[PDB]
Amino acid sequence: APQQINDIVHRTITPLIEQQKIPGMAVAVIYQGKPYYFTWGYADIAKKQPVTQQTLFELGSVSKTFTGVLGGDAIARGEIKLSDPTTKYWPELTAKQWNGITLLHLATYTAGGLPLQVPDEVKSSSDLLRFYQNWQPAWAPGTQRLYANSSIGLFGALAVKPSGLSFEQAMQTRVFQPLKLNHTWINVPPAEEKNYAWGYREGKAVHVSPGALDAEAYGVKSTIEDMARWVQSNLKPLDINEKTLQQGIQLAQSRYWQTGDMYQGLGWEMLDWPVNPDSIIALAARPVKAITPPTPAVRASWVHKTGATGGFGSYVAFIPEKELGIVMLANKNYPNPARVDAAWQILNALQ
Ligand SMILES: O=C(O)c1ccc(NS(=O)(=O)c2ccsc2C(=O)O)c(O)c1
Repeated sequence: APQQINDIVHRTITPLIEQQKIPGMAVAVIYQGKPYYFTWGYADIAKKQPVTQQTLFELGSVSKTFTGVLGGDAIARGEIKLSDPTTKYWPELTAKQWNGITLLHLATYTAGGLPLQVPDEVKSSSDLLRFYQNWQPAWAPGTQRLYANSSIGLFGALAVKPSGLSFEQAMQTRVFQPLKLNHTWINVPPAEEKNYAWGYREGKAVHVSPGALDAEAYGVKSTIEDMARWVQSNLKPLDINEKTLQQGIQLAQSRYWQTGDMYQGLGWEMLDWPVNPDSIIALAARPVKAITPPTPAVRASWVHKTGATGGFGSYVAFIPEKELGIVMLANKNYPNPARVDAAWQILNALQ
């Protein structure tokens, strides 16, 4: 890699890894549209396996960006509409609080207070229905944002219903395969297990546990090369052959709501570029202003998403206008501000 990229990356990441005590990390910088890879440490401390360009890391919430683009693709196909009532795709959702809650609200955490987590006891299809039927909103739809897996997770599950495919089948065939993400999985195949890094939480090796709507809200596992390719696709959607996929990417980067300096897309979150790095809590309810109608993907934006699981910590950020981006995958869930600080240090130096 160009010495400049080599230098800002190592000078920024090496101190981060030791300050946060990260067992292993992989980073990709997309510069002028080309990827440059870097890796450090261990994928498996006990087995002394290093982190490589083929190592799989749990993406946690960065998985929501795939869910948003898949939903976007379904909209482009004419299979669903964001303006459609949730009950249209789930008829047995007869409880009256749902009148008025659209797929848009579900996709953007604006349904009225759906919880961050789907309860651990919800572990069956009927359990899931019971849960949503009994949920009591705190607010009217389209008034406040409360980040939630029970919200975008449900959007993902309903978005693929017309297709008839399971969420994993639709993700593989409509998003992973067309984009050549051949080492990105919702469920890691035994063939790829030797590359699946262990997560580390308080010194213990851990992998994400199964849970309702896990696939849809935080279940993707991927490599630094496939994530670099995911960023390239999002940086230049118009370069994608598949028409509905190309449009689905643009729809996921459209600005539906605003809270402070941040704009909510489908999965992705955006801020106007240049951004104040300062501008880039277990539960934060924030009033949102509707963007009517939604602003189409803005090239001068810092588009990003943080993600975590018990044992992993991820971050992706890119700036379309500069053909610039970064992916940071670690097998330790460490503070988000540390992620964003290192990302900005690197991208600001290269812009
Ligand atoms: O077990 C855990 O501590 C744990 C933490 C996050 C997580 N991933 S998550 O549910 O998508 C999430 C909740 C709040 S933030 C995030 C995120 O990804 O940034 C998960 O599936 C398990």
